[PDB]
Amino acid sequence: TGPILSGLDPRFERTLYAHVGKEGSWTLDYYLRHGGYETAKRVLKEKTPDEVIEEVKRSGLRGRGGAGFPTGLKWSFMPKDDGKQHYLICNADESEPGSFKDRYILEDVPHLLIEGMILAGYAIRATVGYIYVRGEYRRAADRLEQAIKEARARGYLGKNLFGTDFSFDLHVHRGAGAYICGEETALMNSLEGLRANPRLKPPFPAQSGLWGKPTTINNVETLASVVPIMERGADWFAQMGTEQSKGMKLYQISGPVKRPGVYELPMGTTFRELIYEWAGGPLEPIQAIIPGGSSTPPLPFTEEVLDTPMSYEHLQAKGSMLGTGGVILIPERVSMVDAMWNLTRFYAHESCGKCTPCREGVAGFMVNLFAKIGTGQGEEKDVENLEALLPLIEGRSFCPLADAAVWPVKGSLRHFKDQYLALAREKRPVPRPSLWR
Amino acid sequence: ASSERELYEAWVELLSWMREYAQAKGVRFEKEADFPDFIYRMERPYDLPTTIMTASLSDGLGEPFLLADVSPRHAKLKRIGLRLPRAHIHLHAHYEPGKGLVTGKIPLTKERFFALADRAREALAFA
Amino acid sequence: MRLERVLEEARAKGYPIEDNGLGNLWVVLPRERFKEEMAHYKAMGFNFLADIVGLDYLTYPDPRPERFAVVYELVSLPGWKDGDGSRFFVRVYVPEEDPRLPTV
Amino acid sequence: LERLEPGPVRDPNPQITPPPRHLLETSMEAVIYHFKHYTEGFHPPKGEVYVPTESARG
Amino acid sequence: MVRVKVNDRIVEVPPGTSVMDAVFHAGYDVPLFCSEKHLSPIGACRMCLVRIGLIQWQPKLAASCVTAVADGMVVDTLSDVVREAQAGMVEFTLLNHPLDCPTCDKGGACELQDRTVEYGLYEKPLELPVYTRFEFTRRHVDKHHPLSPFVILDRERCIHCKRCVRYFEEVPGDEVLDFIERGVHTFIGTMDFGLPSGFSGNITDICPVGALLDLTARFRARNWEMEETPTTCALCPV
Amino acid sequence: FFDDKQDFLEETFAKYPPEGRRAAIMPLLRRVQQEEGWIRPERIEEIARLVGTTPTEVMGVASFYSYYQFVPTGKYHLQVCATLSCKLAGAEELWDYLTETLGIGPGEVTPDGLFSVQKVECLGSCHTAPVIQVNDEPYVECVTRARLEALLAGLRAGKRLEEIELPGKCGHHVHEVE
Ligand code: SF4
Ligand code: SF4
Ligand code: FES
Ligand code: FES
Repeated sequence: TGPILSGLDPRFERTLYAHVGKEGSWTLDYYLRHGGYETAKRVLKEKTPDEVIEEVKRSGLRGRGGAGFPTGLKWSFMPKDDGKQHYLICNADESEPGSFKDRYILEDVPHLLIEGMILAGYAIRATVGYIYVRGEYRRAADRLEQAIKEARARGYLGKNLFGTDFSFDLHVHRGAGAYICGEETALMNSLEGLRANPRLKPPFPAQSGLWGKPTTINNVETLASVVPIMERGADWFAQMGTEQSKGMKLYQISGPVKRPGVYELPMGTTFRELIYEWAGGPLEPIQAIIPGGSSTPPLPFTEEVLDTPMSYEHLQAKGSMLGTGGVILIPERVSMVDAMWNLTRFYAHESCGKCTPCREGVAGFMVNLFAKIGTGQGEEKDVENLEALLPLIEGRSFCPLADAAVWPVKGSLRHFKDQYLALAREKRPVPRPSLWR
Repeated sequence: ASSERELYEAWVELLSWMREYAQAKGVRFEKEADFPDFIYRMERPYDLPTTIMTASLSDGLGEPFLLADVSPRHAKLKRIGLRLPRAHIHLHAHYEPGKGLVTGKIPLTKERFFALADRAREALAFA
Repeated sequence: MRLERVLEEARAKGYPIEDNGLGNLWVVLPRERFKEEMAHYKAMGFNFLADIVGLDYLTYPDPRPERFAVVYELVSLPGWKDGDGSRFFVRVYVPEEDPRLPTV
Repeated sequence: LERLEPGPVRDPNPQITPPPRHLLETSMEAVIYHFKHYTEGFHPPKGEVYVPTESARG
Repeated sequence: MVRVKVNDRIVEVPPGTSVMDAVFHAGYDVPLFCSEKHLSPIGACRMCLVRIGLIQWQPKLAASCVTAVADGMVVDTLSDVVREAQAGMVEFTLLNHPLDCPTCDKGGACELQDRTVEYGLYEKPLELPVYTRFEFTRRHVDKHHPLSPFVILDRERCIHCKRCVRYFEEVPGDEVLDFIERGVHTFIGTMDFGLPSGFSGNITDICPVGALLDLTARFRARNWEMEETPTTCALCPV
Repeated sequence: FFDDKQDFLEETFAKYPPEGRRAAIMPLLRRVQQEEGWIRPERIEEIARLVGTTPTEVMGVASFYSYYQFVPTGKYHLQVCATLSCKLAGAEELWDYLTETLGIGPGEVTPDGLFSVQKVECLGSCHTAPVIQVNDEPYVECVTRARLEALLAGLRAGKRLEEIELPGKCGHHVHEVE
């Protein structure tokens, strides 16, 4: 209605679902028949990279993939003019429960991304870009590979793109999975061909990346958002979402809700609105909801919580932080314990190990604690132990995942503690509802 | 509880098999470890049916293709584990009462173990 | 306490005053002034000269002023008709070059 | 004899005390400290010390 | 030079330098396991985590060693919180460290051992000790693997000393090892099967555990017992 | 081997800097993976030789990933999502069922050799849970015992996955469960 609003808006419009689920959108020409390239042609010829930076810098565009670092500032870490090209690396892997948003974008609207990346590319003066896709999404890798041949055919790639000696080229790079392959330094090993080990970080990829050449890595969503920006202006961007969290975001949900999936909604819409109105209400008694990503602190199912805006900065004010928009709704049909159990059985698999504290500590110890307790072999002592173990991990890690991995269980011991203390002290196995839905 | 005993008895069993296969194929066996709690046992009751905590089958290069370890006496989470080098295959033997010794939940048999072994032996065949 | 009239004096004469948190105390003197100082103490009612420990600080993992150092332990026997239990050490760093010192 | 009853017989700070040997069986940290104690033996801090006592001989 | 104060003492020490070194110059100390003389650090041991004021205090304890220095800096090492944490990390390290001390021939040279006892000890004056919170069975993995005509390898010794793998890169620039599986499943190995590098044996010394030992003197003597006779080589003209 | 298919290298080498070569290892592996269903030692050594690196290096690297393989693995590699969302969706029960269906434990290959198993981490298809993928060929969404066995029996009968289709249905990008 009015501006800088979210929730339900007559003037909200989807764009990243304006044509997703609509087929043949892997035809360039179909894509064409809903803009693009035009916008690049103009931009190259209109405004400097710096100027479109400033545009986004007014847009306030934040990071994605659980990031929220304003991308303007993120360009402020870039050099420009150093005789060395730069690289645009798409963090096109995400994998974590509740997390799946980028997926369909890759599958259904390749030529979009590519335009966004051409735009972005030019912006960070990178004449080649790698899209590093998880190699588990096959369709997406196919559809992308096809698109790059398309664009290359029509001379939208090459070394001249509109006779403009912006030279821009892409390659797709199919993964072999693991969260950590996302890590900004780790990825650089992976790609450059070397098993991940997160590197030194006072060197940022930003100031020197791949073989010295400074790279910028962005999430798909982020990249997609460049096109709307260039199309419709930063004021128009600011017009959507809160001051705090501007634009729309690809919020997602999972768990027992009538329609789970990705809902591209303005930012500052409440949980309540999303969960009931859009997702289609719950189906089953919810214990808690793990809002965003899954690394986010899960917060119990409560009204006052639901009415909080789903945002970067108000889950903040509930002492949490925003993930990838990947909510999980958790029933009390299962035990919360069993959730965190399973969660740390994920993390433990996926340990970098580079976080040593977390190699031996978590992926050795922490996990085993759970296991003992919920067979019904626990004692209060152990939970106390476990509790006390947490700050020893918490501060410090070589990748901030561990510290993120504590946060859910941390929260669950802040709130739901009781449940743990019960089942443990009573040497009681966790219940098992039949999960045939 | 006394689960322990049948497990131990199973651990011997399994070990026996490991030797059998070893001789059978002529493939190299080496005992790896003995119990701490045997070393530092020194008048406190010992009654374990063997002395052997860890043992392995090696290719014939001193490199194992199969490791086989029991949990110690009072070391909680009593299970027996296997793991195939360079495979990321980690097997957790439980005991289940009213059944026998189970691999996840599927009862172990010697043949199961042999199959695991042959695929190991032949596949990984590091030497 | 007998000690105290020595202590204010020591302080007055600026002598450094070592103290272990185990409540043991040394008084760092020069060689010259020792004898007389120590004379005054016995006069002040110091009963009992218990010890003389000769110290070799040939090799030490901290610096010391001298290599040879003597230490007297003087005591006031309170179980005697005089005394207060006033027990304390006097340390006196000693030139290696001259291994001299007036007796007590 | 009147003032005599059960109790631990040495200081239970295992940093400064050698540990019980009925526990080597158990923890590594035990083993480490044990080993260490009887090899190297601790470092007391720097200091001089004296205590006067009454022996039989004075 | 850079104006440093580590706790109670100040030092000049020119810039670009590690906090760590100034710490040791200052006569203050920390447990240390990853980084080493003549070698570029990594953060891996995470033992050199301190807090620093410059005057505020970092929210995350940076590996001092890895960080550069700053003028007017305060370094806090006698922190109660440090000591606690040290112990912590120690415990974590010890989780799978297999009990083998008497036959450990890293032994007197088990610097790891010495750090443990230095910096460790439970947080509690005690009236009853604690030793652990761990109690589950340890990992059991690889041992008695001759790695070379000179060097025996028993794998579960390694702390994930990354030193040797690192060495191979840094020093000869000839590599032959690698970490294998990920996470806790990991472990270092070769696939050379006998390392044809002309420099190799230094890794024995580098190994901050007893994983790589000189088989020829395995079970032959004990660390302390040896007379370590500084003397001169002549076997090459170096 | 790919000394007949060196072209694939040329294709991939163009993507990299002259000295950026090690990246290609990943594609090479995945190529081998497809064609032989796992990786024999020699191949890895061969890749190593090609890229000029040490085998050991390449091994660790290989070993850094779920995807790659090194043993006889049954033809239809059922890569069962086991993680949270799916677990909540009865992937738990599914995994029980599967394992008992084939009988054979994990790390085993069916004696027939048409079925390799592995639990697996999130497939980011949580909305369409519980989902499993058979090889990297598109996601077998929201399977139930019926859907599962129908697929199984088809595979069991030597068919391909896009020849036997699933009863019930699922939503698209947004899913609906009933
Ligand atoms: S490596 Fe060190 S702590 Fe371990 S058994 Fe050897 S000497 Fe003991
Ligand atoms: S073998 Fe030794 S030096 Fe090498 S990583 Fe392991 S602990 Fe460090
Ligand atoms: S010496 Fe290990 S983190 Fe610095
Ligand atoms: S938890 Fe299974 S696809 Fe996400």
